Amino acid sequence: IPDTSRQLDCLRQLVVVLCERSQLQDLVEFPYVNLHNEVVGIIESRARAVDLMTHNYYELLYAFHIYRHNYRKAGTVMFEYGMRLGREVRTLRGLQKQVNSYLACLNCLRLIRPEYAWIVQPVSGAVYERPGASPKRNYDGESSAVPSSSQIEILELRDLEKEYVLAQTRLTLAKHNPSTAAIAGSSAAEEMVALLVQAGLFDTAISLCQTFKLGLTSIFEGLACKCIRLQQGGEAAQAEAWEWLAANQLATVITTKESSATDEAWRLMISYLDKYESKNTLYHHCIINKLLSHGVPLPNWLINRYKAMDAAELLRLYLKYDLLEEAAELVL
Amino acid sequence: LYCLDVGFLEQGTDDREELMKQASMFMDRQYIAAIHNRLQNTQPWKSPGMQATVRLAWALALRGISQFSEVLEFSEADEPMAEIAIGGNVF
Amino acid sequence: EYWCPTEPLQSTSLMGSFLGVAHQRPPQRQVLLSKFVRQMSDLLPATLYLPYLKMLRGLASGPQCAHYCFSLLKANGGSSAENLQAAGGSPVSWDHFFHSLMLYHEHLRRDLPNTDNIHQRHPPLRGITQRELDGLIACLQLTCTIIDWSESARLALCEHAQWMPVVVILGLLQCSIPPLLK
Amino acid sequence: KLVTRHLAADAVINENYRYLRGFLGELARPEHCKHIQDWETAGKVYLDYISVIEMLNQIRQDECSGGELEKLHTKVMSLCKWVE
Amino acid sequence: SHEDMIHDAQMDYYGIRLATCSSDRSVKIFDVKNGGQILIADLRGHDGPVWQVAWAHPMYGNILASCSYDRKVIIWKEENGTWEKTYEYTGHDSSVNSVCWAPHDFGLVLACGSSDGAISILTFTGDGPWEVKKISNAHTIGCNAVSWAPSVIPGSLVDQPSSQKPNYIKRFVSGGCDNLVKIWREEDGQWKEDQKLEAHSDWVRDVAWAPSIGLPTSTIASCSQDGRVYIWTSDDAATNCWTPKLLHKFNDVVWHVSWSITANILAVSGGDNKVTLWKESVDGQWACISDVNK
Repeated sequence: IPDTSRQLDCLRQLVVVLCERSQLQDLVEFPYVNLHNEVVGIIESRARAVDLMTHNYYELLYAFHIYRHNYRKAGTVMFEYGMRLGREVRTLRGLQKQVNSYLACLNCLRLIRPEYAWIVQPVSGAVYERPGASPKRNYDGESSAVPSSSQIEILELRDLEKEYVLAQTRLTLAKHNPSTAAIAGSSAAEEMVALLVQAGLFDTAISLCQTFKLGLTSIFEGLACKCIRLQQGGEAAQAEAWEWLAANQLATVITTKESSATDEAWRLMISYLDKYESKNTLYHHCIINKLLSHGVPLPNWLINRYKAMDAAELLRLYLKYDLLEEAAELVL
Repeated sequence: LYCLDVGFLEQGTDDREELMKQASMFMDRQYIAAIHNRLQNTQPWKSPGMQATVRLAWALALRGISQFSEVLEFSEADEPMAEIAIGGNVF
Repeated sequence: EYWCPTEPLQSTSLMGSFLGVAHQRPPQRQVLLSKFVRQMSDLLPATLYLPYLKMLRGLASGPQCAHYCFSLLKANGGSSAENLQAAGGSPVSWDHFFHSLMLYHEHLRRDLPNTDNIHQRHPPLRGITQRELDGLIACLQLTCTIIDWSESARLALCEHAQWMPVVVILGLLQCSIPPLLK
Repeated sequence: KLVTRHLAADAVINENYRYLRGFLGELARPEHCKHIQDWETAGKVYLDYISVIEMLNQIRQDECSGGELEKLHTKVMSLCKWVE
Repeated sequence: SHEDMIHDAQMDYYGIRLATCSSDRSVKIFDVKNGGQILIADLRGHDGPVWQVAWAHPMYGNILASCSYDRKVIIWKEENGTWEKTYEYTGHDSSVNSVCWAPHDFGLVLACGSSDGAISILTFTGDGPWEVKKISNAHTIGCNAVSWAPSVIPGSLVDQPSSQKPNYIKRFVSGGCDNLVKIWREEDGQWKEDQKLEAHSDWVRDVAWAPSIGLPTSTIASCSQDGRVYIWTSDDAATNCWTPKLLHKFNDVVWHVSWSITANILAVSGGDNKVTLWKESVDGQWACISDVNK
């Protein structure tokens, strides 16, 4: 067929009758030459006119892009599909679909050439289902890409990584309790870190803080509070906190028959300090203040380590708790 | 209140215009006109608070129909109705 | 249904960039209600100060309702005389609430012969102004109702070993205060 | 450095064609180009592109114009070299 | 906050940022608007008590320098309202003391003055690396303070108010604890002996050059440890004649002496809890107008 008008008409007829013929695998089986852009535009126009999530237009577009080596188009198609899924379903299935869409988009962004390090994202919409019935399926509109209104966004990689980290944190929060999905989605990084600390996920909270480029002061305060609870409680406290302490990777090289929550927390703190040094020992002062607020003497190993690593800040902080004899023997 | 309330939920399918074109209540242009004429003539309401409440409810219904539906003929008495309501103390 | 905590632009589940329909999107009525709530939270009149606190106390009935009200008052971040404490406003943060509490405690200490010293359960000798006392008791009742309806606030505020509000509140209870404050 | 680092990109992004053309007409004086360096290699591309776009719009408005299309093709094939 | 003692506290050229360097192990910079204050920056990266500080001009680059009691020189640069790492030097004979940039008439050359026995001058050229100038065998006990001297002062060269542009070369003074005062001038492509003088046999605290904006007279007010003060005045051409004259002596521990931004008022701070604010009168003499308590 030579004329482009009849070519586009036949392409539209194909895209109309294939939904009933159930043979939409020809574009993936044999390569489409001299008509790839035409069929892509036809499928895009059909998806913008009719259908939403019932048909597999976005899946076919992603498959065709993967077959013909197209990463940015597959990524934006998956982004549009995730947007449609979020507009349709909003519960647990919608959350799972959003997480899968974010994952696939991050994969399409990472699978690009190493010479590139950016991506573009416009706005779009969908409406209607089938043009062989009454118009207006639902009360909703579409979105048009306007460059004057800053509709087109330029995304790098760190923003997508932070978005996926927030998505996985919301997924973990929903798995812990499936009733605060909107709360986890509308909350901030500090609120998510506080929730993870209150639940008992110190490793995930530290990962969240290091991804968001913040401070581990809240996680360290929570760990100090848990350690104080372990020191002040009997065997019941140890047995109750073992379930939350074993999830922090307690694979240290120590002696045998070491079934003590106190020693486990001590080794966990030692490993944390050895694997992630403090900025300017501010976390040390934070832990010292947290322990002085309760009124428990510092452990001997930490006392020796602090005596070997410093000397003045201890005397400066002792004035908060009014320790006379300790500072006296220290200065002596 | 439940008799006056009719709803406003739409549908999520293509074959919905053929079902929404056969509306009720609003198709009776004589009943709404008679109700508007009676409310303009103002029945002898011995309770000022109840009269203000009725006027405010009618103004709210008219404003909702004007901002949502469109099969109406007149809807400009909402401001004087609200003025009469706030003068007669409905709350 | 009154005010959505996630705003008309839903954060959970990525959407598009359009707003002006219902069902699939927050309706125009919900958008107008959210805008009116935002305006009332940004500007609080002195005459509507106490009525707004009563409205918030009434809306706090229910766990999710109290949690949404707490999120709203936490997001309400301003700095004005018509929005902070007296002359209209609301407790914008627990830090501001503790600052107001410590200011009232300093005022009570200045009124009493003793300075920075607690007392025992004695007959009241409060010298704070009536407006400040009413605002303080209203904020206290609002916070109490909010936490009692959404116990999550109790456990969120309990983990405060460095701030220590328990010592301050027990000192205020031990000090000479009216029976309603007690 | 300020113009060649931000102005062309911002104009291309926000469709600031009027401001871009005004700045180009203000900076296209021979003294500035003869006094500053790297201009004939940085801003000359944008100048030629703007001139080509303007002449193409004028040709599309006036239908046929071979006298302008010749200069259009000349400037286009002259610009098709500084991509390196 | 600042619960401990506060050393220096400088302000931005416009009056927005306030950099207060104290020994509280925290450098907080607030904001200036509506008479209030809101914390906007929290910098911390020193190992000891932070001492002096010096600002710069935004036309040449928003760069700050901080000295501490750790023989470490720390330098930050401002980008998008956030200060990050720039140049970090460590290792000296003693801890660094004074630190200041050259005026805008010269460039952005930093001066490092400390009781190390030598002089290490840092020069910022280009947009990356820097240069170091080392001068040894110049102080027996060590340096103390370094005060820059602009070339826009008509008191040094009698040729400025005549449509003649003077030379823009580096010139400053130094008064270490080596019982000798000295002047440094960038001549012969490097640094050597320019003009030395002997007026003490102990320690000398600091010095202050007069940044005159329209006064054709270059003055330098010094301050030592034993309350000694010297007022070196000059009003000649080419070569100057520093006169080691005296004014109001003291017996305590006079610390700082600071000139106004336009060479108008002198502020002397020591151990008397009084900052005598002197000022040149219309009769060519000195007069004190206002005081303050410490």
